[PDB]
Amino acid sequence: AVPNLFVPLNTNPKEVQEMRNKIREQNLQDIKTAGPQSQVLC
Amino acid sequence: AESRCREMDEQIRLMDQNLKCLSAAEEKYSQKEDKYEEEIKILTDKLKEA
Amino acid sequence: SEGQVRQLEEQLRIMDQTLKALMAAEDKYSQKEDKYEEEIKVLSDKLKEA
Amino acid sequence: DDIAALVVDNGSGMCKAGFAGDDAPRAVFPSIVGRPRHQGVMVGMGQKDSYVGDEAQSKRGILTLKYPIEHGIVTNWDDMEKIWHHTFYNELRVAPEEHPVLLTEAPLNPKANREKMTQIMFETFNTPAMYVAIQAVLSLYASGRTTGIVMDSGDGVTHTVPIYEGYALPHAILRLDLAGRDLTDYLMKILTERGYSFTTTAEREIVRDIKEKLCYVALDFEQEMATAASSSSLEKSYELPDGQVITIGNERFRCPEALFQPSFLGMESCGIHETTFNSIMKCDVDIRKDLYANTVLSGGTTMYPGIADRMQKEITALAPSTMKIKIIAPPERKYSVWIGGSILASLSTFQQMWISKQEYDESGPSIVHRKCF
Amino acid sequence: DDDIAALVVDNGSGMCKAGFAGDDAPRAVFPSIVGRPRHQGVMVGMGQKDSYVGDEAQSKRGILTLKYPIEHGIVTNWDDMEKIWHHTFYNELRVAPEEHPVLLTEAPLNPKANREKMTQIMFETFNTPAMYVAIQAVLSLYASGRTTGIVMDSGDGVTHTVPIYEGYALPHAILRLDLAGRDLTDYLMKILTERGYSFTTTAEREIVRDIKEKLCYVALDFEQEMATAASSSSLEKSYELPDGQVITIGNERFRCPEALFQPSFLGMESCGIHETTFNSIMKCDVDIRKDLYANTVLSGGTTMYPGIADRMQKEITALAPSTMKIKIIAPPERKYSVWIGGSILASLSTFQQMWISKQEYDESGPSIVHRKCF
Amino acid sequence: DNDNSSARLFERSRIKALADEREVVQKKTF
Amino acid sequence: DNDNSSARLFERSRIKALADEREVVQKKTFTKWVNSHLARVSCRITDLYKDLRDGRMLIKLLEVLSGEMLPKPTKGKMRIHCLENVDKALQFLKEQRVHLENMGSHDIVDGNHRLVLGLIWTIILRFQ
Ligand SMILES: Nc1ncnc2c1ncn2[C@@H]1O[C@H](COP(=O)(O)OP(=O)(O)O)[C@@H](O)[C@H]1O
Ligand SMILES: Nc1ncnc2c1ncn2[C@@H]1O[C@H](COP(=O)(O)OP(=O)(O)O)[C@@H](O)[C@H]1O
Repeated sequence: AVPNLFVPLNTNPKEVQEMRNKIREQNLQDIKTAGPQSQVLC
Repeated sequence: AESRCREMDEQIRLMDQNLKCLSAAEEKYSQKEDKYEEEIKILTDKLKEA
Repeated sequence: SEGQVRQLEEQLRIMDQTLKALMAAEDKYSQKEDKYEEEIKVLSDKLKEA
Repeated sequence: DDIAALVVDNGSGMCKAGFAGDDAPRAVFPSIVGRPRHQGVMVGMGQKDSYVGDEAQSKRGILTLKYPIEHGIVTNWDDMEKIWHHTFYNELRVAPEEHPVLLTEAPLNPKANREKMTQIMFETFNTPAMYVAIQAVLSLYASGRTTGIVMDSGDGVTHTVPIYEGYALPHAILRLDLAGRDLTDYLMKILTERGYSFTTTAEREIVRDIKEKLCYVALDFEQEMATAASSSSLEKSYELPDGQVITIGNERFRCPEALFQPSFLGMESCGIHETTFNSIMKCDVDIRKDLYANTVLSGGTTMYPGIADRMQKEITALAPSTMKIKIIAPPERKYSVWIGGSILASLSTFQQMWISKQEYDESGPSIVHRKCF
Repeated sequence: DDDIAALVVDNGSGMCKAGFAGDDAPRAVFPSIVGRPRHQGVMVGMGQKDSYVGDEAQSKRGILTLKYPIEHGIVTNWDDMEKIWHHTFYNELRVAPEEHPVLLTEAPLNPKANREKMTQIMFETFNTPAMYVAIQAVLSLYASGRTTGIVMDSGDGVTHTVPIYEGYALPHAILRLDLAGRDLTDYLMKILTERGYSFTTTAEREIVRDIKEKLCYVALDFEQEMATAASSSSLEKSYELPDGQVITIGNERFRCPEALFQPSFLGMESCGIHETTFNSIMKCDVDIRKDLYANTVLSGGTTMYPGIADRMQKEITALAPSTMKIKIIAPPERKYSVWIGGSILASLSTFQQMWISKQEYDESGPSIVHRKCF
Repeated sequence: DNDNSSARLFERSRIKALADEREVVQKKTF
Repeated sequence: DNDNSSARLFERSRIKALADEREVVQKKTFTKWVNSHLARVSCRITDLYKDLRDGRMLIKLLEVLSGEMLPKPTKGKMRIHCLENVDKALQFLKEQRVHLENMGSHDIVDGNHRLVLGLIWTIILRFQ
């Protein structure tokens, strides 16, 4: 239990590789976005 | 407004130089990759030769 | 003075967009080029062994 | 999907904050707290006990600037609470009860720092979930590779950690107390030789601006001494806020050289290149050639022009000659940690790893050592 | 010894001292002030003096504008400094500088051009055969009689602490603070306005300085002393001006030197002398701080006030860990300790090889001193 | 300076644009 | 604790007693030899550790043994003058290629017993 206590096992690296590309897509495309608006504001 | 305009002109023409300064090396390897692959083809032939 | 300030800075933003696009393409083909660069090495090792 | 988490990077120098899944942080501001020191005479102007962050930078003439974080350790917790309140309410304008937060801190730190950070983020802000991560692991997320040794140099502390195939070797982590604040103090010391004297905490920011603008890392130290002694081509001119003009000259490449030779500060420790090489040699034999090819620079202190060539040349000199050394320095390496935080904060498989509020209630603040790292 | 005895010249901000090496006391001590007349000249037939230098300028203060060539340890004006040196060599010591090597003192942290100009002036004009530059706190440690301790020297222009352990100095722990006797003089001159006495011109600065030298002391407890002085008039002194009026100094006796310990009275945010000494000690290594606690040496005239040693010891003991002993060593003749250390330095046979020769100056130029001195 | 110029470009465009857009939306809604 | 207590008792008994007893006899024999050579110049030493602090006795002993003039000691009673005299003696030993390890002027001046005994033994063995 002591070698890999901190992380869950059997996870695909392709998911992380996809997400980094998805984040870089916004930088390339220069997207306008706003932050999440609160429910109490709504 | 005029003093801001001076600075803005400085910035735009500095970046105007910078852009095609970056363009040149990109199209340098665009012509480089041709020999870099055509030599690999001859190298593969010399590989199967042995 | 307001007029040319407003024109110049959006011209600048267009031109920095172009700079970003060309820089991204450069990063593409460089990260391709290094793996191709050691592809040729593996090919040469195969040749020498044979 | 549901509500997005918050990513907050608290380095020793400057604080950064934004929403998870974003490319760049929304709020970037210095981590200072200022209080007035002179008499106040104008009746009716209103009172203000403290100035937090950027607001303290503009009115720094009549304040005594104080840093809450010193050498990566939170010394004054009240000013940290003030900084966090300012970040949450004035910079991002979000209620902290709706969002989980992810925080960053140094590899080797006292246990009480993490315990008090967890207690503060649960007890006062009432966040539903929180997590703590090492900054350099987030740098390796930002780079996007599974294997490499990463060296992060901030304003408080420098640390090197190697990671191979997702496994981090704990005994090879090296920590060095040589950072940007020490270089700023050394620049204040060596600017005395030309006649300029800066003493109060207001002028420390002026010295920091001078260091960020007109300093560079020499490729060869003695040759640059010979060149600067022969000619006056290396001098540059800077303008003070009050209108006086100073001219540095020789001291441009002597301040950042002190990272590579810490004996200028009186420190006995080795340079950053030797620290990285020693941290590589502490690992096993089979992973060393992978660590030579994936050295990553992170943190703002590595934004001197010419740091990469000097580091590559030094490590090439120290390493055996049969292998290749490449140093991977992204241009946006200042915010790399925060970018890594975003990549971590909105993974699908990461959502099971938040420290739940119920778990904190039933375990005390000691739950952060069992989880996190 | 078959060689000509060297001259030791100590050049502080306030007073210049000069004497022969191997002597226990200097020959010439005089204020370093240059005066110029300001009034209309009548009675043709009497003498023409362009400038008044030194002690004579203190005798005719009424008709002169008094200037200090050295302020904050930096030689701002060089012609006045040359006049001071000429009056020292020819009118005070009556010796030719071409026959004697000379020894010079200066503050630890100061511009490099000061050293270069000092060497260039004293070789090219006075034609001295050899010279050397020393740091005043090191000479204070020489004259203390020990080779290990921390020196806090405060002149009329600068304050500095250096630690030295067994002959080795630590350059990263040297601390410099720009709070000295001139700022205390200006603060006393400002706070004398409360009682109604006004001193504005440069001639009254010496009167205020004499008042500070004769009627000031450092209180052990500041708030209790303030309450005592506000309760009654048991702490009051009377000082008479040169024209006849008598002023009552009263409460200001322990408020002028208190700015030494609390610089916030002067508008400066730096720490006091006790915190500066403590911070300099903690900048050193772990093993040697115990020896530095037991060997604290006070130097300079600014530390000549009554009760400065007890107050300094009381302040440091609270800041320091309680488990060991704090000893403040204050020699009674600390005002001339720098010159005494300079005299001992020029008496050693090993020191005779460290002089900057005229041949070396002709070879390297005025840049030799940074290589040769310290 | 080219790395400095690229960092300046990133900080000027990407960091500032999101903050300005969020400020606009928050101001209109408030 | 009991094992450590008995162990350090063994140290402070046997190690300390043997070293201290040896150095006492060794000091007595050394000072007799030094008084034997120093009768020619009519100087003598009562204590080995105390009398060598000033360094004039060492200079005179080297004058006796070498038979040649050394630099004159500086007529100073300060601490630094004592260091100067001891440094002069050690330097005079240094030109004639007599090997010394861990030898310093302050070691002789502050009165280190082993270092003074080692210097005297080196002078005995390598010079005469
Ligand atoms: N462009 C730059 N060039 C050189 N040094 C810099 C630059 N920007 C920041 N620094 C140094 O880095 C420090 C800020 O680093 P930072 O990344 O904020 O550290 P952290 O975020 O860990 O507190 C500053 O004090 C300064 O000394
Ligand atoms: N007896 C005294 N009591 C109190 N202060 C004194 C006394 N004598 C001198 N001072 C102060 O010390 C200053 C002289 O210091 P000094 O040692 O001459 O400095 P330097 O030699 O570096 O110029 C004077 O300006 C005076 O204010």
